[PDB]
Amino acid sequence: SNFRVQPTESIVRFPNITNLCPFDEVFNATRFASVYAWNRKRISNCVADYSVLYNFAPFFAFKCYGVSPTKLNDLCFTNVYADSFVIRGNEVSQIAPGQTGNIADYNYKLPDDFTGCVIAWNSNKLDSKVGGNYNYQYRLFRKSNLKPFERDISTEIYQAGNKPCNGVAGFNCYFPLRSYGFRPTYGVGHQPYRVVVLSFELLHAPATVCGPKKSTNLVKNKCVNFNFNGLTGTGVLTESNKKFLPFQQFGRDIADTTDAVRDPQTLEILDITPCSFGGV
Amino acid sequence: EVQLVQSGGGLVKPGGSLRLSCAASGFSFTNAWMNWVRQAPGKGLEWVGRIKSKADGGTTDYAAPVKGKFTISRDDSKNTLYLQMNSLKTEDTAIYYCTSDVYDFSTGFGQRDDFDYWGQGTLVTVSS
Amino acid sequence: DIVMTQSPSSLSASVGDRVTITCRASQSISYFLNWYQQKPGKAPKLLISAASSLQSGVPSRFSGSGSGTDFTLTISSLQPEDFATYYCQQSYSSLITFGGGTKVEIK
Repeated sequence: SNFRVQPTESIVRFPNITNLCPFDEVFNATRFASVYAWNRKRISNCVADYSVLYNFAPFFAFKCYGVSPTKLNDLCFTNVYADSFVIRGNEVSQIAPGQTGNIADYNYKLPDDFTGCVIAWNSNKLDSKVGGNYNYQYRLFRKSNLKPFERDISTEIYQAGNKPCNGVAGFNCYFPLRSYGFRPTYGVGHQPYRVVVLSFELLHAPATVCGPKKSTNLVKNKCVNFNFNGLTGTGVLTESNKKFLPFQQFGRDIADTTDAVRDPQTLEILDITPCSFGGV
Repeated sequence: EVQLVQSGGGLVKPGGSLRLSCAASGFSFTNAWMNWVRQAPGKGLEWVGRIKSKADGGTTDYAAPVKGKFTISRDDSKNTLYLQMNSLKTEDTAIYYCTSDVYDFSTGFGQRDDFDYWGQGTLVTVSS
Repeated sequence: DIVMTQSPSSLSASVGDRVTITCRASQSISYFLNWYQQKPGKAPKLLISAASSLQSGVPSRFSGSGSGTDFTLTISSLQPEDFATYYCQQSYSSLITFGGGTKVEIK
């Protein structure tokens, strides 16, 4: 067999951040934007506690692409983008990477490389009128499909055929937007659903959002498990002589393996050396 | 500037008919719902009816006391809204306002059933 | 139709005072409630939309809150130009009904 050294301690180094991310105002909002003009909010420089997310209704969908919900408290993303809107029931399947349809093409398109989470919950008791909730509209006609995360709020009359419209609707000249008719008596596939899309991006720049993972003391010259801003690994941390430029955070080897890391708190450089190992 | 000039108000005998007009300017009349609201002398506001935009089907809703007597019409050509009332009684006297339900297509948070802009109001009196 | 009641209907206060107007609906109307201000001899003006959103051009001293069957309009610091009649209007149903009307006067 092959002998290896086993770790003795586990250390976590997270940024010294106290503020709590404003997920309550994103989720417990009085109104949600229309799908064609979905509301985008930037979340950064705060501690993101997702353990409270489930505290807003019995989630109908919590599909996470690239990560898992149970692990969301152990990661350190860089920027969070929260896009909130309202759609219908059967249309909720269109909010996913590599999808097609009315919402995917003309309202909200998710890139194929999407990494994040999608939340949808039924909101028939909030966004339905017995006479019809006409506050929510979706685009029905466009020249071409949308680029990922592109918002189209134009309301110009759509010209389909060769006949000019001159700004007057009618045959061959349809109004681009069509309004939802949410009612309390509609079917589940037609009832309103509130959708919040979180778009994480990892690595690169220093992480500004992090989970509620406590940071322990930093120990060097020992074979330990380490977790630097979501970067997990095993090895021995040692002082570095590297000319790490101020912006540079971590260094890579020939095999693109993290070999030097900048401590998120002390802003000091640490070389990572794999624990002694070999064959017998 | 958004303006809603009204005309056609006046006095009428019981059982008569008048044709109120409300000409809109300064905004896209096509995309805005138009509602009629009346205020009895010394009383609170009462809702008369509503006509939706042509892009939403143009269905017309009326209050219970005025369902079978009033008729709300619109013409996008001259950006004008019309309220036709017939078979009046002594209880229909009030100051009638024409109101709009402009929808903000840009921001996204645009209400559709809020009286954003109001006309100056015209006085309609029913007497012998 | 939905029965809609205001409370109170004769409240008065002086300048630099806090005023709260309560508006109760006969059934759950979610957030479809609007607050209007009518000065004597003038057309009404929209103040609060969706029962929690300030309208553009309205001073920040007007605030809306509540949901379900209870709504409240709060004026933090009353002003000489804030004496008027306030109406709460529901849009949950197709038959829109206004409130009873609250008159805010001076002492």
